[PDB]
Amino acid sequence: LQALLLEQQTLASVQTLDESRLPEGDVTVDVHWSSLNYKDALAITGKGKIIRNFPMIPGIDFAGTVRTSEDPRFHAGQEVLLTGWGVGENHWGGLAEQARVKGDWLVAMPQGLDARKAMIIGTAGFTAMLCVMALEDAGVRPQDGEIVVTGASGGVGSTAVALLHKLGYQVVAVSGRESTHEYLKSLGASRVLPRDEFAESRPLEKQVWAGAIDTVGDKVLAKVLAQMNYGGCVAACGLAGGFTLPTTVMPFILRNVRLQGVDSVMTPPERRAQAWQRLVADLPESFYTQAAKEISLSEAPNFAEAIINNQIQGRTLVKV
Amino acid sequence: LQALLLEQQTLASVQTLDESRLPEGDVTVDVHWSSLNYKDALAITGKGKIIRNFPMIPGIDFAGTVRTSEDPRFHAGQEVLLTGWGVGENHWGGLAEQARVKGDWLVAMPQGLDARKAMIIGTAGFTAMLCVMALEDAGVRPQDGEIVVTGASGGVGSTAVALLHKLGYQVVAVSGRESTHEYLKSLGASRVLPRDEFAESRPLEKQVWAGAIDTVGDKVLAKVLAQMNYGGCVAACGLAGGFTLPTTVMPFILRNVRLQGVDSVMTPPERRAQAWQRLVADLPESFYTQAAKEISLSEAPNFAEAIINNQIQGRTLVKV
Repeated sequence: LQALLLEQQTLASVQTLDESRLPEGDVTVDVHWSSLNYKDALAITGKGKIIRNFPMIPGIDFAGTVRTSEDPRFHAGQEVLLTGWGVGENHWGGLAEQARVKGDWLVAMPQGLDARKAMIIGTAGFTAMLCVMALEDAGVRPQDGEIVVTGASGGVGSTAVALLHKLGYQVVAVSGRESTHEYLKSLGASRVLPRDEFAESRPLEKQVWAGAIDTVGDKVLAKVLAQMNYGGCVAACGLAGGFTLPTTVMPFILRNVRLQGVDSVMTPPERRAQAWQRLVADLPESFYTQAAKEISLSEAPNFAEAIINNQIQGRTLVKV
Repeated sequence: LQALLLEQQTLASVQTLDESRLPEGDVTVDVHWSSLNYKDALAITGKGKIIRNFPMIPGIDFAGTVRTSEDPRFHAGQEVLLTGWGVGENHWGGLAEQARVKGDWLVAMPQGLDARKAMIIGTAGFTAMLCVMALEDAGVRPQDGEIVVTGASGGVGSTAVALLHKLGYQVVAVSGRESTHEYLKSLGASRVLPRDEFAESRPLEKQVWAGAIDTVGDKVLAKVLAQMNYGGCVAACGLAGGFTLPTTVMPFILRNVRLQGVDSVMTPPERRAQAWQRLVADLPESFYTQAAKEISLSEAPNFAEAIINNQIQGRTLVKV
């Protein structure tokens, strides 16, 4: 099998690997499509620290066809996808012709999706949906008020804007780059605020948001919390602005606000399948037709460098 | 009507007040029982800053009999209770023979409770129940693991221990005073930890709690969050240790943890009635027989001074 292998000598190169070297697992998948998520781009370039164990095949997402299975519920030829579970990080992942994983980690290809579309959605889309579902579990409906999405030009934020807009919510996108203002309104944002206004905050500010999907954390998350309506919910899933959360208890104890953390890496199979079904029903068709860059494994190093310095618009997909 | 009136000249004295001076409201209640909550004790002594508007009648909780009503659903002679809504803080409250309030603020005396028992429970008990209900809304059940209660010797924490224990949970009480260790085990705590161990924390610590009810905030709340099991929920309702919350996004984004804020002051009527019904079904009988100090209005100043320096064990009730 061909695979982009990361070694610490980080040298990223395409290599031929014996089937016996694949990690332990009861399902082997013939990968047809993977991706270069931001996590994968850091991994490949040697920046960040998402990878402790080498050698490593990156790709936190993949989709393709089941080759072999000892897991009763998966059969040869069945299309499946996978995101998360440490795959591409501490377990050989998607940037390879084959991946061996636990069956509990896979998702049966939902009706209405295929391998390519599933990788277009990705971890980013999966996470966005889980955030939207969190808002719904908290009772946040379209009639309750405006929903703010932070880091709205990134994968997660962008998809959250379209999901929310499709579902009837009035969305306010928060973006740091003035160059995305127009694109975000195309997706469904009624207004766009700069990230610079979401910095220092008092413990409580004027109540403006019914709900929020935050991808940035740090001070932006702190500001949004102090701006939450009574009984509002923030779904938090990222740390692009910093991993700390310098907030107070006041939104919580005086405004009954819920901070619901949303992990995508280890989400249980039931919740996970539920989210993929929801993505099929709620993602508009215009979301799938977006231009994606398809690359071979051998181009992943150069394209990884481009994604890091920010030279790419939209999805980089890997056709394997 | 007789009333303990606070004036800023804070002079706390019992005075005779004309009915015409009562604040706007469509229900007048003949108060039979009120309380000295900690908020009321600060107010009376002139310490803290819970009161901006003078003159003021304190007492955030009261229960008694409806005198007059323009609200269709309340009739003369009907027993009712009230907690919160700013009553006793910015609206004349319970330490008086009469209180005039909005009907939306009152609770019809639930079956199985009376005025005295309702004031024994109090804001503290009402808050505890809302915390327990938050844990349940988050899917936290007895089989999921240990529940930690912080500030467990205070009103809220103490009641939460008994509610949780009655409902089948394994409870760990966290108390700062070594002098409450024995009392807390009587209530239902399987073990008792010192508050000193709940200080500095890494972003993520070993997973030990299925759920948590926090009354302290600040660093204790931060520690508890980093100790939450995957998918766990903390119900946060206090600030005894500080109003800030120096935590990170890591429990949230990597462990799917919910921080559910619990406000008692403005909780909607439906939720509120629901909580009082739950308190009747889940509070053990041994909870009501606890020794309470009954005082007249004229003793409230001296007893307020005792509650502030901590000289009183259990409830101070005001018989009006």
